[PDB]
Amino acid sequence: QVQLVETGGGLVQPGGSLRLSCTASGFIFSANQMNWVRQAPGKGLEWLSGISTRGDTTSYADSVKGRFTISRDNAKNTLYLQMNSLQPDDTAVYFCARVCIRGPEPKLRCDDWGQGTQVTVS
Amino acid sequence: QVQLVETGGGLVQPGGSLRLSCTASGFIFSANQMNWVRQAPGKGLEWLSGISTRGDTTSYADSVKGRFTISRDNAKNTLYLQMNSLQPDDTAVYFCARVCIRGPEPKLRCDDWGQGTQVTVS
Amino acid sequence: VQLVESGGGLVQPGGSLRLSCVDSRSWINVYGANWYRQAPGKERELVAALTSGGTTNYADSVKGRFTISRDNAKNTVYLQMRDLKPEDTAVYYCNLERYTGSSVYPWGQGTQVTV
Amino acid sequence: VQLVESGGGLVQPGGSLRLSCVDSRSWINVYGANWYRQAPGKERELVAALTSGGTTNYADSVKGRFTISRDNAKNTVYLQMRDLKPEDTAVYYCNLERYTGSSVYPWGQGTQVTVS
Amino acid sequence: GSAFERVVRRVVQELDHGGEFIPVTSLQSSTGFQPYCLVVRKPSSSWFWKPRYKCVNLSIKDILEPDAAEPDVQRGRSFHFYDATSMNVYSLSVDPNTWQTLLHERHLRQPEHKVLQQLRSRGDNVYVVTEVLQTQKEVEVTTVTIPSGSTLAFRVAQLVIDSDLDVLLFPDKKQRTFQPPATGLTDGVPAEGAFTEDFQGLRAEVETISKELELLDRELCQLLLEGLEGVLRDQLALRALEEALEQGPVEPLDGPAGAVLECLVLSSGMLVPELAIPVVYLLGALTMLSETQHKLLAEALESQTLLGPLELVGSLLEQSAPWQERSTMSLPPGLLWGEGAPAWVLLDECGLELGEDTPHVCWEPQAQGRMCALYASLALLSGLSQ
Amino acid sequence: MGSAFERVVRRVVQELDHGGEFIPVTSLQSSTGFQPYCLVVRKPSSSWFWKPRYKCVNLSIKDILEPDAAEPDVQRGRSFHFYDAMSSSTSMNVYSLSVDPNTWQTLLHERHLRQPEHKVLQQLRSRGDNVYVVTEVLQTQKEVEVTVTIPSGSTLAFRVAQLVIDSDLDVLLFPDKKQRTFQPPATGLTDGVPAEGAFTEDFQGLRAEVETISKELELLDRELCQLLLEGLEGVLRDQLALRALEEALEQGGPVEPLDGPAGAVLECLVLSSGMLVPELAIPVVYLLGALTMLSETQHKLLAEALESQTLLGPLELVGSLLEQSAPWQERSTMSLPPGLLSWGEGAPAWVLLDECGLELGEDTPHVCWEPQAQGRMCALYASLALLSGLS
Repeated sequence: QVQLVETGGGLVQPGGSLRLSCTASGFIFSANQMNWVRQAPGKGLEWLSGISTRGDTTSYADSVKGRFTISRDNAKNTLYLQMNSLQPDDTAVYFCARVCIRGPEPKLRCDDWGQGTQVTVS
Repeated sequence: QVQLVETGGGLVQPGGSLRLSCTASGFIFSANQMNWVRQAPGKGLEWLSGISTRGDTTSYADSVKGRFTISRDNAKNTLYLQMNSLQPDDTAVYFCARVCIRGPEPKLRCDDWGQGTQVTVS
Repeated sequence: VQLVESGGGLVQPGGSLRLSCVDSRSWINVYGANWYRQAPGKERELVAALTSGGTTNYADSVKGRFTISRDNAKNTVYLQMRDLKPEDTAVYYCNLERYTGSSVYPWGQGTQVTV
Repeated sequence: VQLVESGGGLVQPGGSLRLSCVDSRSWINVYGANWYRQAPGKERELVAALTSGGTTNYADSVKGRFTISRDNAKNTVYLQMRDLKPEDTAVYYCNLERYTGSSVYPWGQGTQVTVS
Repeated sequence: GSAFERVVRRVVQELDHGGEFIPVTSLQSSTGFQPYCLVVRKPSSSWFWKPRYKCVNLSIKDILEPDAAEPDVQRGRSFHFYDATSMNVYSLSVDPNTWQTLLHERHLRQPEHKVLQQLRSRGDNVYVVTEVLQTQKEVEVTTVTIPSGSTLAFRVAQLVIDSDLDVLLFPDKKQRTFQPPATGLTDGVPAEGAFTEDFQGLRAEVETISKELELLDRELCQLLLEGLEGVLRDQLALRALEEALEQGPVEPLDGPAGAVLECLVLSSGMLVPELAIPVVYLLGALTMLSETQHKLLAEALESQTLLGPLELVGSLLEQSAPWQERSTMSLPPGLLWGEGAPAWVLLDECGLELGEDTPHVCWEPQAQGRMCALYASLALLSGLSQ
Repeated sequence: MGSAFERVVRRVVQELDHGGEFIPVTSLQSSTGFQPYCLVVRKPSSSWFWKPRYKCVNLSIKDILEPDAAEPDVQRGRSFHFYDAMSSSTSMNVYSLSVDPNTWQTLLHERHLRQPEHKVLQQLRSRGDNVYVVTEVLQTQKEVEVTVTIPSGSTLAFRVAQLVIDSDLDVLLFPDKKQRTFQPPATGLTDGVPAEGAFTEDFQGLRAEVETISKELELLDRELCQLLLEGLEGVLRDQLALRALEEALEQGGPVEPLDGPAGAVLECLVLSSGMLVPELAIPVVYLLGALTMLSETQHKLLAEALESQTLLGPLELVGSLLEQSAPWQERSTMSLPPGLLSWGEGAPAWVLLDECGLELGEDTPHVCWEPQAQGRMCALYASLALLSGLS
């Protein structure tokens, strides 16, 4: 089965940093577009970042551009998200997602999701 | 996923002998009652033999009792059937199945089945 | 399957070996892995521990010579052995420990190193 | 993604070694396995072959000296090697061959075998 | 309400990296889940939810012949959880090596324990708790106190019972605890432990599409069938019609394919998704069938003899469910007729082996797709024929 | 022992494919074009009970690769003599042609996807296809068994590897079911294209399965419906009575004579002898299974909406969200239609969702779907629907 496992969430002071990891099993990791998505308290899903199969190209949302960095190690089948200058608006459950179609019209949809890691900034 | 692969079939001389193998993967082999079942033209499925998980008890249909010997090698996840004194009415496709229930009614249901191998007594 | 320990063998003092802990499933890549050793006549001894995240800790008797690492695609946790001495002669086993500290598998046959 | 080969090393003449060919999938049990070897700058040669039912074939240079076996529960095919002599240094690879004769995986990195 | 349940999910997400732990349903159920507890899983009743595990207030030591105290549990890491005055969670687990020594030093007691027959009769799968996540004493923000040692989550290993008892740490999905003897005869009642709803599920997917037929004015139902009769007797026209509905305005096909598409477009010739979707499904079902089946479908449609096969296919599919299993089906007496009969050929074309001098027809799992597609096609044509 | 064409295909595969990796050909015409390196597509499914078949687009993988060059070498396999059933017309020989897995390493290194990607590729992306390349074919040497003539070189069965394209081309020998050929950009921005599971009916199965049991519940005359509802009013406010009622309705005689409202329910399922009417017990056992999934607060609310005739709004509200969030192992953001709101933190429908595991806010109609809430939500709808069915 496809399994995405996030780790690295926790409590940090405002202006602090966190690094999230997402290890992938059940599929050819180097052949799949990967994403990070967060679920803030009381808020809908906010897609944050995406990365090509090889990592040569990435994309970020404005809310995290410059602050967060998405990377993958295809030799280790891992997805990372370095998060800098976290504020309480970055408090959320952070998910890694495989193959996301953020159709501007319909909604965000991804093929597989992790269990999530909670990030709390206070 | 459960895989049951049968080999050892072919065209045999009447009164001849054949040995069928059945390799099992995708489940704990040593923890499952195993069976051999055949499908003959114009006939319904016929259970021929059964063997307990460890192999300390075996059962045979009258139609094959004394002629056929069922055995299992749990260390190699393989089920076998020795066939001797083969007769023209033994021509059929032979299946190895996992956990077969025959108690309720003249009927037959088994949890998992192999693909089958052809046996012909020319 | 369970953990499969291989790579052990017989050498003379100062040599080097590399043992393999292989998991058919992926628990080895989601949990921690440890290498133990039951030395002839002596009790089973933990040699190296590797957390799910990759944090390493060793016992005093093996520092500077042994390195524990992980290859995900091979589902393998290795035991790089250097400067091997007959004090290192033993049969080497590995085990998996969950984040809660529970062990995942019972012991395999282990692999013997004899120096 | 492929097969994993281990077991190679450095031994003195007359030693013993048994390589491992491990498959992440069940193809190693339903199909046949073969061991090859390549010395640098020379042609790849077959040394030993094992079908799914257990039939072994070997190369004359190693006949009676090598044994190809399988452990179904370990999903591993072994090459026990004997009467170790030079000219056996080479890069040894294993592969899987379907009943139809097709190959299952691309080559792995191999395992290092050195004799002197 | 919802308080203890929110704490459980938080703990698991933080501590259950592998997804091996089972959350406790309610604070009521949280007690009694201890290492070596026996829990049962009775047969399910829905495609869409699974039954609860139930600690049966019996321990594995109680069914092992030397009646003695259980081996020690492994006291695991303590975890100090977050709020901003705290909750501490500790792990108690059974070492995997415990079972190896236990099941040799002790053996399943003969005669069996009373409870096992009860669980066997109900078709239960039986498991043993191998790890718990438990608390010390504290209150819930919610206000309500959780007693010390309350299990939040646990891991299980399956028991399998035969001439002996074994504990399976990683059984497969279909594994049964109570194994049949070598005979295969499980004495006493159905006590099935299985259930499919394959056919009833097939009836549902079909019905989604079928109700969309009556929305057609009866002439459109009429023109549609005649176009289908035409394409059913033309393989390449059928494929062209299939590929026309896999795409601007529409491809202007003539012939029976055009007759079918004419039923499904607007003045502008643009997409009419409400109409195409059901048709694409039917064309998908027909495409699964062979050329011989197509021409017979046209004949049955033109002859209005769709029911006789329709009823038989449904009978067999319902008998063979689950269709990945092999079984002996029975032809209902009175076609509810040997070689050359339309139904015979229709079922023969699916991969099944029919006999004129036998009522026996074995199910071929390879025929699962074609039979289901065949069942759907008959029904949908009948609906437009009313 | 072949007999007819597919029956011959069935046996050839049964004989030669030990691992079950081969795809049989269904018709002799369809076998056209299915050679090594033909590109085949499998279009999106419209049924969970059958998937459209692989079909050649009559294009080879070299046609989309830069440096135009002849196909690499093929490797010949073993030949097998079947001698057939229903150089000999009765005899057949089938052989294997396969692409060496190592050929892709050099080939995808010697050559590269035409970055002005092939016109046809742009078609398949819009059509939502997964694209595969044929890696092995089993073919005949000479024409055979001709009242039925099979031309030489006809493919009986084949294996494929899945293409994946992210500004490049890779060949996956063993992909997972979900693998997509056309990977989305780093931005996740796409257009109307078959995607998101080759279709799903997660919601469709539930409504009908409920309705069947609801239809099985039609066996009750409205009088027996009432007393059963009288019995149902009670156990929902008694957690332990509900458990005892469920246990009285398991496998193995005369029903357990339960005291209290659980008794009334049992009396609705027995004759004067106390023996169950299975066709009456069956649908009820299903509902108890749904109810057992729910929480006490859910049970308490279900009673009050029942007595208040307020089971209808919640049923609609739950239904839409299950409709919206399918597939339910995926995460998504749902939208509350205010035209079904009947709302407030203490609103009965609000509380039913919190007990499922969803967190609700007053300042937005959006609700994130939590896959772990699948079972209780489905059982909630099943309970609401069935309880509505009794009217």
